[PDB]
Amino acid sequence: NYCFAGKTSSISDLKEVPRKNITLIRGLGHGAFGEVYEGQVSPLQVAVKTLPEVCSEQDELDFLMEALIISKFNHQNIVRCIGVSLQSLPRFILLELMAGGDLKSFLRETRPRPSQPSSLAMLDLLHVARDIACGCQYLEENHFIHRDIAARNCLLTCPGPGRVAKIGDFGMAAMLPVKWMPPEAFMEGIFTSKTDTWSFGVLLWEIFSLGYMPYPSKSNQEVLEFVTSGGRMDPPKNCPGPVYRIMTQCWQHQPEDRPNFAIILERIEYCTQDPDVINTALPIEY
Ligand SMILES: COc1cc(N2CCC(N3CCN(C)CC3)CC2)ccc1Nc1ncc(Cl)c(Nc2ccccc2S(=O)(=O)C(C)C)n1
Repeated sequence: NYCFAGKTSSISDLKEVPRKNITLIRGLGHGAFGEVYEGQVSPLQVAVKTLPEVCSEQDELDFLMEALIISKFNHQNIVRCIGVSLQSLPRFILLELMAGGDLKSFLRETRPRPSQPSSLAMLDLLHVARDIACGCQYLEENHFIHRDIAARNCLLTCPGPGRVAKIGDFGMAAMLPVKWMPPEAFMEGIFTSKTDTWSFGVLLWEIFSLGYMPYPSKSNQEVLEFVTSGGRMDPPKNCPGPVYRIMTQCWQHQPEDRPNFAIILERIEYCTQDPDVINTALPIEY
């Protein structure tokens, strides 16, 4: 059913892994349609999205569709799909296991504290953002629009240095993520790649505040009105001007005025080269 990079594909095109080759190990949390587990294949370590046996037809198709989409990507900042197990119940989608967990947790559990005073530096944050901008770039030059670029949808391979960040859910592509959306998206329902640009800008704020909820204190409707009136979040605490400057460029009201990801990428690179930026200390939370 699904078309990408030119090629058209279908369920026949997914790697069916024999169920007997799949061991579940522990649960990791819950995604859209159910608990995700840590698991194995034969020795291969994976995450296992599962579909609850008692679910709707549309549930069946959303689940299959997530597999097709994520299976056609080939980029190192987009989580890999090992295969599926769709011919035994409950259904499985096997994905690259990201030991560092999701980005919003990582940021929160790694905030520098008086004991972990050097858990992270500004340069770790810029690499996480480089990683994701690189993924979003790959999507843009393939005309794919993600629609939900947010910290909760990103993942890290490992906790320590050497960690690579990747876009790890494609569920979108009052439940609406208003706080990540540009005016023309929540008003006119128009999406283009300039809307992932806006979202990325908000992700950048999440990254540099260390996992805070955007527009702290505002409900969905207040954000919608704030944002359409020209309102914009302040710099996260300690955020360097040049990094904030990328945020406010991503949030330009006119889609045509926002940068594309090649340009965002250049500017994260320049930030990364600037001693004034990366010699900046993160807030040690007490
Ligand atoms: C060891 O591997 C993981 C650990 C965690 N966590 C979650 C937070 C938890 N802390 C414990 C302490 N608490 C105080 C706070 C919570 C630490 C470990 C989260 C994710 C992973 N790995 C992983 N890889 C690929 C996918 Cl594909 C996926 N997907 C996945 C895993 C879990 C839930 C949802 C999805 S998802 O695919 O639907 C998407 C939303 C990322 N998760």
